[PDB]
Amino acid sequence: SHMSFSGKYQLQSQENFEAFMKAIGLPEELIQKGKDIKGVSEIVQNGKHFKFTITAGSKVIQNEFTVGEECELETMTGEKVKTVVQLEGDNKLVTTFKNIKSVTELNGDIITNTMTLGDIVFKRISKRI
Ligand SMILES: Cc1sc(NC(=O)C2=C(C(=O)O)CCC2)c(-c2nc(C(F)(F)F)no2)c1C1CC1
Repeated sequence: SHMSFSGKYQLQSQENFEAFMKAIGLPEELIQKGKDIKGVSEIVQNGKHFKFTITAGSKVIQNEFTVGEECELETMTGEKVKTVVQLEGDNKLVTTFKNIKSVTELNGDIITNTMTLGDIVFKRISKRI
């Protein structure tokens, strides 16, 4: 699949922000401050190479990787983890770090980011701007 993920996406809605952030051990102060922030996240894709600028609550996280190659991803807790991002199907980026299964799916202008920890499904829905 050679689908382009490039764009700026405005967060529309999210489910289980607080349950997820609590499950990852984010300090309560940051959870309360960040829970209602609906920012813009950016993806810059060049072939297999990706640069993500994610607005997640009160944190901005920058991650860069090439699909299929070992990368070091920065987590919400500030911890850096070694992992690999893969292309799944026609429109998905999939990775697994610190017992989280992450799925980034693009459907036209709608991006769905799903982070599954135990049976908590943290889902973010963003729209291209
Ligand atoms: C708390 C979040 S949120 C999120 N990603 C998103 O929220 C996205 C969008 C949004 O703002 O809705 C649009 C595109 C991705 C990541 C993350 N995912 C990846 C990936 F590479 F796996 F996609 N790398 O970091 C993280 C963890 C700290 C890491």
